[PDB]
Amino acid sequence: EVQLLESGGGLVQPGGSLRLSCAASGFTFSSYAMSWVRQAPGKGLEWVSGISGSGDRTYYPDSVKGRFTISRDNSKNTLYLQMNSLRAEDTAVYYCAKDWAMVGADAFDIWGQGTMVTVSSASTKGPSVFPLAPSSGGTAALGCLVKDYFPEPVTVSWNSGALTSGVHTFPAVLQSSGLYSLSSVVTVPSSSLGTQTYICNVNHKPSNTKVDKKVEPK
Amino acid sequence: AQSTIEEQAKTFLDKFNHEAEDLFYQSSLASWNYNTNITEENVQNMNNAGDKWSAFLKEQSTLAQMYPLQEIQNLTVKLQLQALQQNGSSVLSEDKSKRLNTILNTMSTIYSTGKVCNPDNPQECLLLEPGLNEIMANSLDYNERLWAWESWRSEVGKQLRPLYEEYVVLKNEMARANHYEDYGDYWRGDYEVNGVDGYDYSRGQLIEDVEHTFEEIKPLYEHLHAYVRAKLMNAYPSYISPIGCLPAHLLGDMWGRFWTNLYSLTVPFGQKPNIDVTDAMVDQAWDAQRIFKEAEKFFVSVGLPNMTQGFWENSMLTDPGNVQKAVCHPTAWDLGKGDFRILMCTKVTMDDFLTAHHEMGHIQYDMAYAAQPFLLRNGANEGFHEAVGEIMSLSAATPKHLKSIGLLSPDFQEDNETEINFLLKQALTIVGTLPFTYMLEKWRWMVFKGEIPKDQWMKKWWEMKREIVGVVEPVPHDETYCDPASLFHVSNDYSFIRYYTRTLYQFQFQEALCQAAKHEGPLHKCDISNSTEAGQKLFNMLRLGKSEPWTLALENVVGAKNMNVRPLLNYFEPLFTWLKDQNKNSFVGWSTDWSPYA
Amino acid sequence: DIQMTQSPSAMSASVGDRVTITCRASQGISNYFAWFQQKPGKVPKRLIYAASSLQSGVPSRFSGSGSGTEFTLTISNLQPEDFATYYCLQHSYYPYTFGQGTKLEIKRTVAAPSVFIFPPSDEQLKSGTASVVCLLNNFYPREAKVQWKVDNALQSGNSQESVTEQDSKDSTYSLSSTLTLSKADYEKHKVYACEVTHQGLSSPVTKSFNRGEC
Ligand SMILES: *[C@@H]1O[C@H](CO[C@@H]2O[C@@H](C)[C@@H](O)[C@@H](O)[C@@H]2O)[C@@H](O[C@@H]2O[C@H](CO)[C@@H](O)[C@H](O)[C@H]2NC(C)=O)[C@H](O)[C@H]1NC(C)=O
Ligand SMILES: *[C@@H]1O[C@H](CO[C@@H]2O[C@@H](C)[C@@H](O)[C@@H](O)[C@@H]2O)[C@@H](O[C@@H]2O[C@H](CO)[C@@H](O)[C@H](O)[C@H]2NC(C)=O)[C@H](O)[C@H]1NC(C)=O
Ligand SMILES: *[C@@H]1O[C@H](CO)[C@@H](O[C@@H]2O[C@H](CO)[C@@H](O)[C@H](O)[C@H]2NC(C)=O)[C@H](O)[C@H]1NC(C)=O
Ligand SMILES: *[C@@H]1O[C@H](CO)[C@@H](O)[C@H](O)[C@H]1NC(C)=O
Ligand SMILES: *[C@@H]1O[C@H](CO)[C@@H](O)[C@H](O)[C@H]1NC(C)=O
Ligand SMILES: *[C@@H]1O[C@H](CO)[C@@H](O)[C@H](O)[C@H]1NC(C)=O
Repeated sequence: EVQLLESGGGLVQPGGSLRLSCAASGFTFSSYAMSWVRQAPGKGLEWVSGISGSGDRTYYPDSVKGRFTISRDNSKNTLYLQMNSLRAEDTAVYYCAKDWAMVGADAFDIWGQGTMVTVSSASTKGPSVFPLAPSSGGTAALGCLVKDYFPEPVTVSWNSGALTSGVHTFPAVLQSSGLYSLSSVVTVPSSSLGTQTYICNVNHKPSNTKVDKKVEPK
Repeated sequence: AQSTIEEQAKTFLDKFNHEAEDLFYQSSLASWNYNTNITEENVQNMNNAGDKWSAFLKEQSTLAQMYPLQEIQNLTVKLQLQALQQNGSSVLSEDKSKRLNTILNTMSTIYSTGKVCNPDNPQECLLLEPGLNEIMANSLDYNERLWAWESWRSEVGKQLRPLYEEYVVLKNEMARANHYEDYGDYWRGDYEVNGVDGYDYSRGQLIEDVEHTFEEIKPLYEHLHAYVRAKLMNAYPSYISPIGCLPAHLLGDMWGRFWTNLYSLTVPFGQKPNIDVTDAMVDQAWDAQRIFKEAEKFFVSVGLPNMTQGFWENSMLTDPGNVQKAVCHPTAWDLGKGDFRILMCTKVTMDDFLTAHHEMGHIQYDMAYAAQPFLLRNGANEGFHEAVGEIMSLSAATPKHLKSIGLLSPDFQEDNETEINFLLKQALTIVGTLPFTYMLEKWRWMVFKGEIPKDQWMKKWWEMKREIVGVVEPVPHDETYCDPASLFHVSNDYSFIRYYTRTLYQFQFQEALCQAAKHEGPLHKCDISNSTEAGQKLFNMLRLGKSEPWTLALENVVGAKNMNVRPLLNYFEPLFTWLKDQNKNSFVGWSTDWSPYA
Repeated sequence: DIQMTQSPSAMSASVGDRVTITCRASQGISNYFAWFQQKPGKVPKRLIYAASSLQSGVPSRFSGSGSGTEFTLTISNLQPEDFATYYCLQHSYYPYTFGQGTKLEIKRTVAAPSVFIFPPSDEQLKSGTASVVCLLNNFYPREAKVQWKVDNALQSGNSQESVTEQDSKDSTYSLSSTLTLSKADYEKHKVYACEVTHQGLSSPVTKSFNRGEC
């Protein structure tokens, strides 16, 4: 079976460099053209670059011409993408996909899982947990604000995961300062306020931040 | 950028070239081992390799047919794809294709084995070679020549007629099935250029040009014909009318393709000594080594490369003797992988000197386009190789070169009569063949086009003989005969117009290279030796192979997109004026109605 | 450069409806076409590869048609696991280009949002920032207009919103708008209000408060 795999994703400074690797296995690598396809966060897809079979002719699109360089070593069954002079607009997930062979019209059909390439001048910053207190129609809402953190991901749970009804964890947004800001809320019956315990659990693996904040009625 | 079809075709062509190089090298090596040492093991190995190569080629053709030509924008890949996609015979059904191969082999066999026996002595029987050729070349007896001519024709052509009828019908079916008008259109397709703006060339433009140029050639041939007619009247008194055509069996060979063997009977000034330098070569103890060394020195003197050490190490330049029998027909072998040899059983004669120059010109042509991809390693068209060899031999034959090399005495006086002798001997060969070639191909084209019904094939053949060539049959022939098929090229499915086109090309090239060499005197005395400019100008065309259109390649050297007759006429101008003076009191032309029978 | 204009951009349909997505090429692209499905957070999976050839392991309800310049993807009868985003891709001439994508959403009955307001915590004020959040809970359709009004002065450029994915149970949206200010600007003003207008409301609903009062 064919199981394309990718690696090389990390954090780099603007203007920095990075070399992506895509390891191919399960087929005669030397007889298939390979391609790179990216996905900007919440946008569509684009064709980053493309190579021919015997690693000769390499094609490029007007957007990333002259900055990126595709290459392959048919010995190690490895495909590479060398990217220099990165800019904030290059932030995307990158996939390596199989392409045409030599006769048929078959195309992209096996893709890897992707790797996340973030380009930002921020370094690492741990968040801050601000309580949202209730003062509303049979049910009441309450939540916790995770502010000023970088990078992804953060996992938010409520009461160790024992409370799931009415939970709504919003997608993060990137504020001007180059930091991420996310919000999580939960709705609960107004008869449970002083009775039930509501725990905001925040875990941020990249910054190793574990915070348990107690939300109480006022 | 480009499409996704192109890139796929590019990868396919890389794979095909790399797979095919080795198979072609093995097949060529096998055929060389056969042709220099005839044994059964070698012929079996040869046929095995040839069948393997043909199977590989058909497999790659059927595979390559799946790439749609219309989407290719790169001219080189387009040419290679077209060359590979040629269906050929495959568009025929199986049974008729087998029958076609059967009839081809039957015609070839019956031609190569036919014998005619002398009725006066029924135990003596002769085949065409060497008997009939020796008789038709040396006999001065009218009745004997007529007997040979009529026996050969009335024997072999009667057998050949129906086989040729079925050959015509099957070949026309095949050609029409492959989206052509007829087989003649297929043959003319070799000259077609389609896609380059300003250099295109249709298949009918060839007919137009050939007729337009024969029109300009006509007067010189008319005067030569009148002169030869007078000399033959002097040779066979009371047998030839002073106003009629020449009897077909008195022309010097079996068909009249060359009037070369009439030189002994038509020499203008037999009092002058002939420039035969054979005795000088023999007295200096020259051998084949020295001959080929001199040819190599000639080719290097104009800026072309040496021969490879492999050539000198692997070629067979002498007869291996009685123990080992070989084929002695001079051939230039392009084995591939940079291996080049020449097979020729050279004798110590001036003719073999000239043919060594010719064959080494062939080899230089082959060497010059070696860096091209496989399917592009070929002449621009079918006439270029012979034109190059022939211009080499022309340059080598000039008396200036013979004097400078030291085989002719420095005090050899060049009168105005040796030049007329040389020009007449050249004309008997070079211009005598053009009406024959043009008429033969015109007849073939008309037969394939269906303009001549089967019930008047020979009628139109001899009508065209009379009208164009000025030659009349000695005895009448009905529709049972098939005299055109009694020639090798007709019964063996070879095109013939290549010789006309090459005859014009060779003098175009000679004019270009002598103008480049700053020559001043009459053109026939031009020797391009020691002219690096001419060498470079010729190499610039040699290097193209079949990558670029032939029109551009011809323009690169001569500056013209089409064939031209004025170079030939300028070559023969002195002889032309001499004939015009010599024919002042002779009739020029011929009546088409007089016949040697009534 | 071949330019692909996909229509429509969005689309909602019920189970069983016949859905047709179009992808148009500005020039001819022969038979090199392909349609890809993408669920959220997953990898694109190929459905059709020669403008009309189904991929092995893909149910027969998916079908592709067209050629030349106009192409059409068609789903015979929708299914729960068919709610996703569909991309067309041409790979004939270099370079290659995708479509803008088409999101196929669930169709439900109109629902009005529950509005809540949360003032800034005092601790956050000690931290140096203040955020007032107005939440729109469980509404449909997605078209909604949120306006912030501070002391009857219309505010612009100091709020951000984000909307959830189609809810798995009721196919309803939830929106949050968070405005961030400095302590200085926070103490410069009194009334903070979030006014929501939605299809499910007959008249705009305004919820407001006055700074430092109960
Ligand atoms: C046409 O394409 C060739 C490349 O294709 C190669 O030759 C083909 C005939 C076929 O054999 C393919 O499979 C081969 O791969 C172009 O030639 C290349 O040009 C580039 C740019 O100068 C150069 O880097 C390469 O060396 C060339 N290729 C080789 C084999 O040397 C050629 O330019 C194309 N035609 C035109 C008009 O651009
Ligand atoms: C050359 O031949 C091909 C294919 O011919 C068929 O396959 C051969 C091996 C032999 O068996 C023939 O008798 C067969 O008929 C022609 O390609 C066909 O073109 C037509 C119209 O363009 C199309 O409808 C067919 O499907 C094609 N066949 C295939 C197999 O693709 C081609 O037109 C012929 N002429 C050329 C190339 O000039
Ligand atoms: C090309 O030029 C060379 C000049 O070196 C010619 O070689 C000389 O030819 C004369 C002719 O008799 C000899 O006497 C000299 O001894 C030669 N010199 C050398 C170094 O070989 C050469 O002959 C010219 N080419 C032709 C075809 O004549
Ligand atoms: C020719 O072939 C014969 C028979 O195999 C062999 O004995 C002989 O050596 C060959 N001659 C040459 C010159 O190879
Ligand atoms: C070509 O061969 C001649 C023959 O002697 C030799 O002198 C010369 O050096 C050779 N030139 C090259 C380039 O090999
Ligand atoms: C050669 O010259 C002689 C004397 O000058 C002249 O009589 C003769 O006609 C010339 N021959 C030719 C063929 O012109």
